[PDB]
Amino acid sequence: GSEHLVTTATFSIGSTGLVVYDYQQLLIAYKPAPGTCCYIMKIAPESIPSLEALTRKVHNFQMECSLQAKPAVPTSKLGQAEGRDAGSAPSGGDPAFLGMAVSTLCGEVPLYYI
Amino acid sequence: GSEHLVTTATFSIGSTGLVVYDYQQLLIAYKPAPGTCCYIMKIAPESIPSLEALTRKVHNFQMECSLQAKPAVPTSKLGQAEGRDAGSAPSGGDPAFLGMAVSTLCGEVPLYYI
Amino acid sequence: GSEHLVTTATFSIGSTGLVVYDYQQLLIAYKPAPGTCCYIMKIAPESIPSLEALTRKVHNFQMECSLQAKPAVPTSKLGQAEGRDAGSAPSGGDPAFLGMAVSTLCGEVPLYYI
Repeated sequence: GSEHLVTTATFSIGSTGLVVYDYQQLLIAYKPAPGTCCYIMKIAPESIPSLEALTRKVHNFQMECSLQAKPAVPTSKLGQAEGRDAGSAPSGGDPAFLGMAVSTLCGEVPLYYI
Repeated sequence: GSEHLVTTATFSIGSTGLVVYDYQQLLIAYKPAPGTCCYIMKIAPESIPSLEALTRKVHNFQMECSLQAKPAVPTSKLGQAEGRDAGSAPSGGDPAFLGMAVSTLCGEVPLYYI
Repeated sequence: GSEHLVTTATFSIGSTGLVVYDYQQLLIAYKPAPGTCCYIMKIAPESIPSLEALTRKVHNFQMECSLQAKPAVPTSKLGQAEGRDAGSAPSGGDPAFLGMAVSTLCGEVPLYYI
């Protein structure tokens, strides 16, 4: 499926990976290899964190198809109910289906907030 | 000359070349070196073939300023009338002058369907 | 601060740097390293100088956080009043605050006409 939301600009980070910034819905696309795990985050219109800031947090590398303890799902000695689909995604309302662009780069993959 | 059609997003393929996807007119820009032969194709809104799919067909490399036997012009033991300008381009109606963006990347070069 | 102007396409030059062409206000984003000096120029709608042209003049490298004798400020044996903020920027009207996108890539850095 698809929708009518492809108004965003594509950018690159440093000299390795690349991420696109949504100048409207406030979304970003970040992923290691092509056709792999993806991640979406929110941005501020008062100060859009261009690649300059992105590369800063990206350098720390707290995902790599692993997802550090950033979200509510640390993935290490946790109760039954976890995050991702029960913590960082309140039903379909989750910011996972609010942009076609991100669906292209990420490849309609299950991305989680970072 | 130019027109009023620059609504598209630019993307990259793998870690070598890059191609832009037109989220409207359904067009794509693909080329080897800067200022060289170009190629335009159509895309589906139901499932836009992001770089993921592009790199797949691009990996096969069936052009390289040569154009394989993909189109109606195999370029090898064929009748008089050929393609390109007499097979893969029905007059000006050809999808060669329906986007300014592609005209920039391709460099207003005679691109043929792949 | 920010505004409502993010309608532009991002492109890359050669195989090192990258620049975004503003298909409207006629502006381009050029800079060496991420989060460093930036440069903005005007383009023509009749013949948008794609990366092909950019790389041409860019190859000469007449800036590098130095700015050659291109503008009115050669930076070498010149009168009191110089350019940049007194030659290549007529008050706030200067083409430095006419695009949010450029402000992102450049990082709200002081750019000078090249």
